[PDB]
Amino acid sequence: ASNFTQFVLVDNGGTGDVTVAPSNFANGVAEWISSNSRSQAYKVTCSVRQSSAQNRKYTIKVEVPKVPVAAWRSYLNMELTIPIFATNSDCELIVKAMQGLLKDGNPIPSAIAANSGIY
Amino acid sequence: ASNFTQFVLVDNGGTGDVTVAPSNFANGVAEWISSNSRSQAYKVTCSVRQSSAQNRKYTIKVEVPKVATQTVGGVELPVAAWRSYLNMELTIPIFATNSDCELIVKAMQGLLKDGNPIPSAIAANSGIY
Amino acid sequence: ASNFTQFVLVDNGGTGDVTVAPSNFANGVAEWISSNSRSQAYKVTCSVRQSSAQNRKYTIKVEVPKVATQTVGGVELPVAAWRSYLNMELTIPIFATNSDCELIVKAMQGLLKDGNPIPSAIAANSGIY
Amino acid sequence: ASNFTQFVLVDNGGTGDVTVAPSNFANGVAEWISSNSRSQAYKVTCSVRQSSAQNRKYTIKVEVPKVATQTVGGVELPVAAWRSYLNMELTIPIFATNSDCELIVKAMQGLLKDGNPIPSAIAANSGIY
Amino acid sequence: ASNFTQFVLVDNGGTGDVTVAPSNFANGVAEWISSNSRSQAYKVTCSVRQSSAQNRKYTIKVEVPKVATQTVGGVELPVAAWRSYLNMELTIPIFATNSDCELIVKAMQGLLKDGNPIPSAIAANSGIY
Amino acid sequence: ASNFTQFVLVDNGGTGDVTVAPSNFANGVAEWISSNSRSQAYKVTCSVRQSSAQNRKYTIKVEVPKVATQTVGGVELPVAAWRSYLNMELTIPIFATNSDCELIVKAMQGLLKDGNPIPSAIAANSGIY
Amino acid sequence: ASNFTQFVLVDNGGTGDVTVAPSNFANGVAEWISSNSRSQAYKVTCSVRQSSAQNRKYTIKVEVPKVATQTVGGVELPVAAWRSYLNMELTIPIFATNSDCELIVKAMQGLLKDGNPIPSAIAANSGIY
Amino acid sequence: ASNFTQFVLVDNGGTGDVTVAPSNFANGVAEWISSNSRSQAYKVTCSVRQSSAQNRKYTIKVEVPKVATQTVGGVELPVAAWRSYLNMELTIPIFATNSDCELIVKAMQGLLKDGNPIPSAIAANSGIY
Amino acid sequence: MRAFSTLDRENETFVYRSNWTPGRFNSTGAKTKQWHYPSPYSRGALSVTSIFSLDARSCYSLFPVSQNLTYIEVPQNVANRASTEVLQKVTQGNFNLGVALAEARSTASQLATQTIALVKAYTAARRGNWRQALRYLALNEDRKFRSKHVAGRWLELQFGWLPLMSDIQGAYEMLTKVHLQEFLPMRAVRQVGTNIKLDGQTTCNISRRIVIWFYINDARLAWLSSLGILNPLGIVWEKVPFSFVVDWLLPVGNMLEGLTAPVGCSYMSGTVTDVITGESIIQGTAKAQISAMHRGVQSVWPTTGAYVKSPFSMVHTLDALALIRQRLSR
RNA sequence: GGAAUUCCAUUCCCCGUUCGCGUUUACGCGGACGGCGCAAACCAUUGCGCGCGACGUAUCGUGCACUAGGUAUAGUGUUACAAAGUAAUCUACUAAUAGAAUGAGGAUUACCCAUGAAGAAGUUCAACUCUUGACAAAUCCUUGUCCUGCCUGUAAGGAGUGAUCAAUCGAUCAGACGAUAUUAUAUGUCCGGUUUUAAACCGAUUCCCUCAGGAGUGUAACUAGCUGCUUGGCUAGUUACC
Repeated sequence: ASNFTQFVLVDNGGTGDVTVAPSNFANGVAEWISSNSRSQAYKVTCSVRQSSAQNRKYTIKVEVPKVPVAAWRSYLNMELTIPIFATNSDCELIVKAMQGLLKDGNPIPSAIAANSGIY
Repeated sequence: ASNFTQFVLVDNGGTGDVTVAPSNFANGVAEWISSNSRSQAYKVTCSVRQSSAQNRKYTIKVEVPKVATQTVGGVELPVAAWRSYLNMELTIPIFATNSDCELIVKAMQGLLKDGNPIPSAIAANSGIY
Repeated sequence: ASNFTQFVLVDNGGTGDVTVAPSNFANGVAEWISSNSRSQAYKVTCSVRQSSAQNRKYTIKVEVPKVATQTVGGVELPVAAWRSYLNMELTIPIFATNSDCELIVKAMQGLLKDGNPIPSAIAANSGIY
Repeated sequence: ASNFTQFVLVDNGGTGDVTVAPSNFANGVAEWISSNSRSQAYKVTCSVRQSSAQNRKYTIKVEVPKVATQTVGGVELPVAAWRSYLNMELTIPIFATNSDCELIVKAMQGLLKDGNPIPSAIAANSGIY
Repeated sequence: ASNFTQFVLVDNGGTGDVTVAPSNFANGVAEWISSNSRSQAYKVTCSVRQSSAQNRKYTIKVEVPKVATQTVGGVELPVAAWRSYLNMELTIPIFATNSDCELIVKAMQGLLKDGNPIPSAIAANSGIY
Repeated sequence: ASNFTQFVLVDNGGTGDVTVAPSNFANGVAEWISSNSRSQAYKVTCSVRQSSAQNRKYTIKVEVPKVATQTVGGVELPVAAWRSYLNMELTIPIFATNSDCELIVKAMQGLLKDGNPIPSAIAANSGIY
Repeated sequence: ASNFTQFVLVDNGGTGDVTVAPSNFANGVAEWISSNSRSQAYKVTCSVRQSSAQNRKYTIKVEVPKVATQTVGGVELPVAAWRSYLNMELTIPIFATNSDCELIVKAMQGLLKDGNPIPSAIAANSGIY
Repeated sequence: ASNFTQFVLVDNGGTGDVTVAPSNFANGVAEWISSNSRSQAYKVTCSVRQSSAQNRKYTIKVEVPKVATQTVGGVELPVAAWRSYLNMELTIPIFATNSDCELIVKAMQGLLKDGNPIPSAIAANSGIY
Repeated sequence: MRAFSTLDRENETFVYRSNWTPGRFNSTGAKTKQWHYPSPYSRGALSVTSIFSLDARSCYSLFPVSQNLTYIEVPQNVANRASTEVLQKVTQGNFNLGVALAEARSTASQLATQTIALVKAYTAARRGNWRQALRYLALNEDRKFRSKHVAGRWLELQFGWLPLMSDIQGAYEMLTKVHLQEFLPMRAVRQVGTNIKLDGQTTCNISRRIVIWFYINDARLAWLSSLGILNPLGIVWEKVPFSFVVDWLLPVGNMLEGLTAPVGCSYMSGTVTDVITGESIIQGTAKAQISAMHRGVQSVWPTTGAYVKSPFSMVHTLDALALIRQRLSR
């Protein structure tokens, strides 16, 4: 039973899916790399650090290039501070906020998908 | 008879095999090199030494280049050039039987047999998960 | 009648001949250039002076370039990759008759006639031996 | 394939021709001379030397005596009044091919062909008018 | 064509003739030597230079060794005990006809014909009295 | 023995010979001369001296005038442009017997025998090419 | 007529004579050398000089070597083992007539005639006893 | 042949002549002396040198003494009371023919033939009046 | 080869040649426009020095030599030591160079002299040590810069490195267009000789001189002559980013690996000479001698070929690989 | 001017003999001999003069007179008035107040913080180490100009000639070397005397105790290059300058 496993990153129909695979877990920092050339690969990390006495502070990073070298590359960098008092009924509520934030139709993923700001 | 001979390095099913040819034996370091062709050449070395009073070491180094050219402006300019290496040592005690040296070689041959995880990890640009 | 006229410099048998033309007469230096731009044309000069009290000294120069097209700053401009230079100086005494001047002109024509050892050494890039 | 041979320098159409013969090879200079004394003969010297790492320089000299009122075998003073002098220097870059050097040879032959304005001005003791 | 060929130096009537062979051509000085031993060898050198503006100075050297038998420790090596040095220098003006150069050779040949007073006196270790 | 007699210097085959004659014996120099004026005659000298503790040098000198367009008995200037010069130094060591002094004279005769490359260059105004 | 001629120095029967011959007359020294190797030859000199206001002085020198063979390093050479040196000087005043000079020569020829005590001491390695 | 011979200097009708005889040749100077003592002798010398670059110069010295008998310390010695010294110098250029030298000698004999004014002035102790 | 005379002399000793030489065996060789082929040749001298009388011609029976003085039996411990020690000098790279290679290594030591100059200066621009980047372009360190970005400071020095950009094409193009399209000969020599004693006493000295000429024949040196390089004058340096110096030296990085790798070779031909110099002793005594010679045209060259350690491997070109495989690639 | 007067006047107011010298020799120059009270008046005026602690041996510790003498002799105290005229942006709090490029770095979250590897090396192999006079003017005859009846530690202690020793009638004390050589040779190192008579001389472990303790040990040239020579095949070879 382990979650350092292979997961689908881009749900692109059922044919052109980009399924990313685990690569490295050095220094407590996870790393996923898609199965292609290294310069043309997606990259997902994850790390949890006890920042202070009452916080845990996640770190997720996603790098998406343009497709043998990459012309340019995107960079997601998101953090999540959760206190130690949050129960599992409250930790599932936080992930429901992130899934509801980026659901197809909401204004923030409809502004990223059209090179636009908030109008 | 001498073991410093020619052998095949990449087994591409008969058509396009890369054989390797003995060139040099300077300073105790043996050296092989690939056949005559229109490409960059391979290198295989092998040097044996007595490091400590109870150990013997075998050093093998293999180089694999790739060069890709495009036709831009009526010339053949080299676009991409890189090499991947191989570097292994093998410390063997001097109390090893010849039948115990047959076990070390089969330990390395069974490590890279097709289907085992370590050649499965290299051939897919993945790790062990 | 005038001798400052048009002639053919490189006679490749009717088709593709480089013919040369009068263009300049300033400073006592004649000048012939072909029907090209000033960078890719052949250049032939002529000049006569009384050097000593008893000699007349000519000076004839020929410039033979190799045409090309160079990209400078993203724009292709016609220019010559390399030029070759002829440089002769014919010293004739003032006591020479018109017939003895014809002997010098026949001597230069026989020196460069096809089949002689000197023009055959230049074309095949060999030395005289 | 030796170009250091005998050839005819001045042609008079069969009879009355002057045939020049090889004599000497001092200091990298190959010398021809016709069948006369050393002060009344046609002398040709052709030395090849490379001037830089980019250019080969040919040095050609022709000496032709004045012919009218010649005393055959006699002593004629001053020496500088009875003999004409030609001095050719040719520079060919090292990037030229064999087909490039064939056109440089054709470039000198068309300059001195009888009927062109350069050898028809030397033969009349005149300039370019 | 070349006059730098092999000739015979001492003509002992068909049997035992000393031939001399072309070896080296440094600095414009031609050199013939005999068989390649270089210590017991005959040696003939010829050089030509323009000494003055109106003269030409030929230089001919001949070294005649006297071969012998050296015995050191029972090992027999041939060695030259002593050498004889002929060293002539011929100065011809440039105004000499070729028929006058045939008169200079006949003068040197007749000077040494067997019976004349100079080769008679040398052959008897004497002088002219 | 009396070697200082009359002989024939240039052998023109019966007729036209130039028979040289004894004329002077001052300071031990045996001098032969023909029956002409001093500016136009053949002159042969011969002297013997011991140069060092080991060697003997013979000094033979021959002067041959220019014959083409000669004015017989006339006054001819300049002197150095009408006459040739020979200079020979024969360094023979004192160890050489009579038979070895015969071998040196056969070498000097074989050096100047007709057809050899050294006297064929003198009569043709050439060097060694 | 001349007395600088070939004369016999040793009357040894009719076979073993050593007939000496003139060689050089430099600086007024009449020098005779026999006809063999120079290291194994005889020598006779003579010179006449006005010594003072009323005297003439002759100077005769005679060398007689012993014929041997030097062998150094296996190479044998004809040399002289040792030499005998006669050195005699005659002073004649200028007042002596030709009848007086004959009586001086009769004093020398009677001094060395066989039977007299002085030549019988040299031919026995003796002194005056 | 040789011309350094005996001749008669003073021709007193056969009886009473003075014949003069060759005696010395050293330092390139001929010397004839008569059959007397060295003090009461006649003496004739002759020498030839290349004086300038274009001259040849002769030097002839003749001594004619008056014989006597001087009492020196009571002893009678043959001596000359006074001598007469002829000393002439003849400059002949190198451009002179042998038929031009025989014109010189006929001029020196007609100058001294009997009946001419110059030998009549010496034989009478007079000048030219 | 000690001295020997060929004038046949004859002595006579009271109580018979003293030396002997066969005919001068002259052969000629072929001649093509690139290379001049060798030729067989043989001279020697049987000679009897001291002593009943012997013939100097018949003394070939002592010595291991035929009558013509041509064939000489060399020992197999001399022939096999000479063949392997020549052929190991071929692979190990211990040989002499032709004029066409001494001019090719010199113009390939001008790439490596100047690709040290850029790469030590270009990696001084990434690191930010501009005090070291001005030494390598032969500039003055006293210059202070006007721009503050790293790529802006590099374009200010463009008069400094564009001479190095063009002088590398001065060495790159002379290789691929002129020098690598030439004939390129090499020479390797090794001499082996021992001493033998036989009983007829006789002691000889048989030695072999093997000289093998061979030239470069490789498939991947005709491949390096197929390639090109970009013209640095014809590239607008302002628009293209700062990492284009790396993309400009990619054809140079193929050369410095392509030259320094071991090279295949084919041979023209070579000569093999054999020298015997010996004596013999035959109370009747005698001393006979030989000093003989015989060249051969036989080829000592394996059909498997040799992969010669390259002459282009040099002190300079191994430093120019040590920068690109450490700084620009690692 | 005046007074008295005794009133013409005052007073007062060579010769010779003879030896030596010298070639100026029938001459020179020498030498030796010979020749207010008194007083007086002249009279109405003068002078004069318990309760605290400790021990016991009811004991210790702390808070003209007068005194003597007697023979009657001695001592001593413009607001105002009197009045047309003088005198003069966001904040908080609320009816008010104050305050304005990166980091697996942190946050009370549009805020703060900080900076501007190789190695033909080795093992204790996922961990390390090693190595790189003209003239003008007015007012006009006028100017102005030219021992003990001592005591005790009782065989001890304290307190008031001769006599040893000598032996004599004597002394006492009152060249090597298991070095070297070229080998009887250089060498290295450390006149009498007499007698010795072929020579010379004289003339953790031990220990201990009261016992769970202590002690101790690279660059530009310059030659050459010919189907010919070959006594070790050529396809290069030596010189300069850095």
